[PDB]
Amino acid sequence: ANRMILNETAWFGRGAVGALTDEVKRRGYQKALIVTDKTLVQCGVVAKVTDKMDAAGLAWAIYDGVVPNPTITVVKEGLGVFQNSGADYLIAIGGGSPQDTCKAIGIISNNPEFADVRSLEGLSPTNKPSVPILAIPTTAGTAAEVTINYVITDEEKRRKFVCVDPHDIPQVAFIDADMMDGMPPALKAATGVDALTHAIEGYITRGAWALTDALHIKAIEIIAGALRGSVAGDKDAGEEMALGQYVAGMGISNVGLGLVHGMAHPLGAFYNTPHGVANAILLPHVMRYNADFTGEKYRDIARVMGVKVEGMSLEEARNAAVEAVFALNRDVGIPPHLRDVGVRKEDIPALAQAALDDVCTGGNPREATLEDIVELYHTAWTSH
Amino acid sequence: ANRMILNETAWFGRGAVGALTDEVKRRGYQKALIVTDKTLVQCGVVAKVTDKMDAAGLAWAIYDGVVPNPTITVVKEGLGVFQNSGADYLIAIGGGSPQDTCKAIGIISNNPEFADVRSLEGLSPTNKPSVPILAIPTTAGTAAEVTINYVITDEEKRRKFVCVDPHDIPQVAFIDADMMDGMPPALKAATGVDALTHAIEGYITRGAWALTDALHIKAIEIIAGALRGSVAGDKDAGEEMALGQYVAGMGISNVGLGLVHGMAHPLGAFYNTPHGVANAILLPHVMRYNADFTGEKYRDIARVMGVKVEGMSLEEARNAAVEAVFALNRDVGIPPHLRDVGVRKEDIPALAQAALDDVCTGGNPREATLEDIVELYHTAWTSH
Ligand SMILES: NC(=O)c1ccc[n+]([C@@H]2O[C@H](COP(=O)([O-])OP(=O)(O)OC[C@H]3O[C@@H](n4cnc5c(N)ncnc54)[C@H](O)[C@@H]3O)[C@@H](O)[C@H]2O)c1
Ligand SMILES: NC(=O)c1ccc[n+]([C@@H]2O[C@H](COP(=O)([O-])OP(=O)(O)OC[C@H]3O[C@@H](n4cnc5c(N)ncnc54)[C@H](O)[C@@H]3O)[C@@H](O)[C@H]2O)c1
Ligand SMILES: [Fe+3]
Ligand SMILES: [Fe+3]
Repeated sequence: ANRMILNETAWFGRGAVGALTDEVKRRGYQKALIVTDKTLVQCGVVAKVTDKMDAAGLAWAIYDGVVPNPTITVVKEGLGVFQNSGADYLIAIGGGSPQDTCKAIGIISNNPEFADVRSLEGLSPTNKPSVPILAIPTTAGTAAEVTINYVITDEEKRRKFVCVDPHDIPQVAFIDADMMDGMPPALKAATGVDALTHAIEGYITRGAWALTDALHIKAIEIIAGALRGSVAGDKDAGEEMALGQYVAGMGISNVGLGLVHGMAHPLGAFYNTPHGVANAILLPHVMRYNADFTGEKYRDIARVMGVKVEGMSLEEARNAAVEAVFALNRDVGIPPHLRDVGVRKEDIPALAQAALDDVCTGGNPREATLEDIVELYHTAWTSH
Repeated sequence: ANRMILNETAWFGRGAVGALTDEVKRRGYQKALIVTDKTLVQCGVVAKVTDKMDAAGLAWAIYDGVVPNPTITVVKEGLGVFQNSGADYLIAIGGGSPQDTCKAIGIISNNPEFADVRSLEGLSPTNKPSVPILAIPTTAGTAAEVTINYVITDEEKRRKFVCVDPHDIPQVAFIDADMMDGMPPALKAATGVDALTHAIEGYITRGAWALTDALHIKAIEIIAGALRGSVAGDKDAGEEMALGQYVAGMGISNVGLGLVHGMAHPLGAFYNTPHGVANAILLPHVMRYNADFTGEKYRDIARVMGVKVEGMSLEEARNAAVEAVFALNRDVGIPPHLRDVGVRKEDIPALAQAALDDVCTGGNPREATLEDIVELYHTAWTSH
């Protein structure tokens, strides 16, 4: 049988964060710790929520120390602020980095033996649910609000590790494009192709089944239809992206991903490469590698990305799907090569071993070898 | 903004009830009350679960007093059995009648001021979550495992009332076609068209939006593809129906239904008409009434029900969608007219007023008048 874990409650649309004060009152919570980053404070995104909490008389404290690719140090620091805050629940405001930090803090607070953080890797053997989390994404996005995963950087071991735990699922997600509009265009582009990567990898993952296929192919259609417009500042395209990125995540931890996420993680660990950019650059190269092991599915991807697939051979349809992703990447300004974002050719074998061992790689529809992954990093790296 | 309430956890596929004992152990529950009916006990469906609970050392008691269109008496009796059982959680085994009884018992147990049952009608202002519910459907089906609705019969007032409450959502749903295979063919047919009715009414309801549209049109495709095969005894078609009926419900408590459910409820109240049969007979007539208020949506319905819509006008595609439902109803043996199932012509004005006032009718895409509903009952009552 197949398990699906989802948010019990989610609010969607512009103004969805307007539901937060009523949700808090209905659940009887007394005081939030907001887990966020300095950019979202500076840009006034956090205040979109705290102004509503202030108006409703709801108490809050803030931890804004999160950094991209959040580290063991960031988790321990946030946990310290949580323990001293008197908060009884968490509000995660931000992209995957704050949402994942918030999950780690919530889990460790109710499972204090995991305070070393390393011990959470894999199927975390936690006995207690997380401190309740209300999740408010500000990128479009990682869908960290709806997965049971969170990804922490071990700086000493130079690796990103995935923690998988039904105990971390947020109680309520608020998916509000008003919270996302202020992303710089390059951040809309990269988080949007990360969303597309979740949807494509989820569509073709070894564990795929009927329900996740239906969700993923709809997410691909929405994201491919909306991302150019959203990057360009179209308000309705932004609302479409907010929905598409969420639907794209409804399979990440229910069925799995593949070698794109497997190869993106070591770039985050080695260089602090932004997750979205890493996935975007890799995606079409990994799609080419996987193409002949994905049945009819690239014909479906090409069709919903606007390709006229009528009369194409399966290989022509596969080539068209890959080309549609290369074209979208160019069209929203994704750097074309890993050399452009400071990846070092001499690191490729170490990156490839880290990718081969990444849990995401296990879902890949083509069984990857070390040599295959080395060649893929070279293909993605090269100016030629 | 649009709210989605879903099961936090759901297991899908033949053998999904095999997950139940581990879910109970992980949640630390001590003793179940199983809420079911005498038929499911007698035919050994309940033992499929209790044999597994016995093997795992999990305590249970049973209330099997549920009858179709469960009444205030059934709820009060089951509440009494629950209170005396020492159970700390509920397991609902059955179709909508046991699932809805279980929701009422769980809500009242934690919100004892609603012990009159009538007071639960509408948006129940309960302060506390239900006693935890694990939901196991045996029909395909009402999707009562995933909606926030439950429907109780007031025998004294001769009316069915709808209770809508986020607090009643089951913690875990187990969607297992092994639990459904014993439905007689006529029961597969009627519960299957009830599922189709959820999916069609949910697709065209006033509150419809992008996510529920995606779920409902996929549910229509699955159900229209599988129902004839499932009624004929095909095991794989039965598993398809188990998924389709669930997806059909993911939309409905989140966006609403329409006049088919509004007109079906008074038939259940007046005559004890089976819910699925009532919906099936009404569905194509109400679809014809609603057709010109549904934009392009009947072209989508006709297409996924196997109609070649290429080259049809929208009005031709609307007619084709209605005809596809008439054809399905004939093919799975739904009685063609309300007179066939003991509906009295002289009751039509009283039925019509009850339907006009039913909360489901408020979602109908065409604003219904008393006169319109009277005419629709007449159209459905005999051949013209
Ligand atoms: N299942 C999961 O939990 C899951 C899924 C995939 C990714 N991840 C993790 O998510 C992280 C990446 O998250 P991300 O891609 O959302 O980026 P991020 O959270 O790392 O943020 C990237 C940058 O964008 C800024 N930013 C975010 N929202 C903004 C806004 N609205 N306006 C202005 N600036 C804004 C941040 O301040 C930061 O500088 C990685 O660590 C990745 O491994 C986890
Ligand atoms: N909760 C909601 O959102 C919701 C939605 C729709 C319908 N409903 C309600 O659900 C009820 C109808 O439920 P239903 O249509 O599932 O039927 P049901 O639960 O009333 O059962 C009908 C008959 O089928 C039998 N049966 C059920 N499963 C069987 C199996 N596997 N093998 C053999 N016999 C089996 C029952 O014992 C009974 O005799 C109505 O009261 C309706 O109002 C509620
Ligand atoms: Fe990602
Ligand atoms: Fe129904």
